[PDB]
Amino acid sequence: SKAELQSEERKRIDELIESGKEEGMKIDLIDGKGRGVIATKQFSRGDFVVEYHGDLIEITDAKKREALYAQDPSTGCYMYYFQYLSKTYCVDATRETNRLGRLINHSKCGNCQTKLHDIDGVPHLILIASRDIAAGEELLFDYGDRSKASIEAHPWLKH
Amino acid sequence: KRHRKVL
Ligand SMILES: Nc1ncnc2c1ncn2[C@@H]1O[C@H](CSCC[C@H](N)C(=O)O)[C@@H](O)[C@H]1O
Repeated sequence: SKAELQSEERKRIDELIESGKEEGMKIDLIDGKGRGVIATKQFSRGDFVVEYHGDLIEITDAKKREALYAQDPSTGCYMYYFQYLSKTYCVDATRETNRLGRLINHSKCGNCQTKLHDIDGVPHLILIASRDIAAGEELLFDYGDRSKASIEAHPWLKH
Repeated sequence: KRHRKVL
């Protein structure tokens, strides 16, 4: 039944969010990208891959932080914006951690899709396999920034 | 010049 399956699916995902378990992945160096994350096991279409884990903040704090980050070229670009219940939030993963979602590179034709996953009105950004993923693949998803200012500075956004 | 990520 759609009901029992929706329940089972929620329990798998929530279990994984909470454990912060990030099995099946490793960091590699990728020519022209810096670090990236390689799958070490197969993932099936629809599987939880990893959370995009960082600091969950609202719009005012996000703006404050960007202004600060821009004053430093070495910072890098780890803020992930979304809409939730008519408000803008951001998962800011700028701080170096051992979490892997923040190291995944961009492709418009990647193998992960980001989903908003509500746990009791607290939003989480999760990456789900958009297709079966072979061990050895680079994990990739669409960063989603299509703006002229960004694609000019960072031309790999076009691909 | 920075880029972002957007859902
Ligand atoms: N397709 C792509 N081509 C080139 N650089 C990419 C890329 N996707 C992501 N990047 C790089 O990764 C940055 C986002 S953070 C992702 C992890 C980063 N590669 C690191 O080593 O820390 C981008 O600003 C860009 O520098």
